[PDB]
Amino acid sequence: HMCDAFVGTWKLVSSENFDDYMKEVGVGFATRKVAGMAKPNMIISVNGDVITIKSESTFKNTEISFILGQEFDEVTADDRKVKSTITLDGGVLVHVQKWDGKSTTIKRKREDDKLVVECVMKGVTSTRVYERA
Ligand SMILES: COCC1(c2nc(C3CCCC3)c(C)c(-c3ccc(F)cc3)c2-c2nnn[nH]2)CCCC1
Repeated sequence: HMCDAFVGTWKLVSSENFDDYMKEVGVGFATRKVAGMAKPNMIISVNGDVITIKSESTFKNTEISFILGQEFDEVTADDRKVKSTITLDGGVLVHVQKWDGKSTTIKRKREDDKLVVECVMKGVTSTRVYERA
């Protein structure tokens, strides 16, 4: 499956504008500072129709499992309770989180040997780049 290109363990190597994205989302100062220091791993695997994405870090270990197009409840690493839907659109995993009349989108793209992750909240974008670990 086309989704195979995502499978593996990916380690954060660069981040841009993540603090301002986090402010836009509404993340509090202490969480911004501690989460911003971390170099998480993103562990993606597929079993049948179920995709699992784990985030492992000094800050928080999180895991989501989902089927594309099927909404699920997610507690985020900043402790928001959101409703999420993940789809594949033109080779990009598109993750929408909805809560309190707000929305943020996280797009995961394979580019070269990297996983490029674009996070958008209103007018504010952050890009985070992960490489195989
Ligand atoms: C909207 O979600 C964006 C992402 C994410 N969001 C957040 C919140 C702050 C903004 C709202 C959620 C946090 C704290 C982390 C995180 C987790 C552990 C950490 F140790 C550091 C940051 C991660 C993250 N997870 N994995 N890599 N970054 C970035 C790309 C992927 C998921």
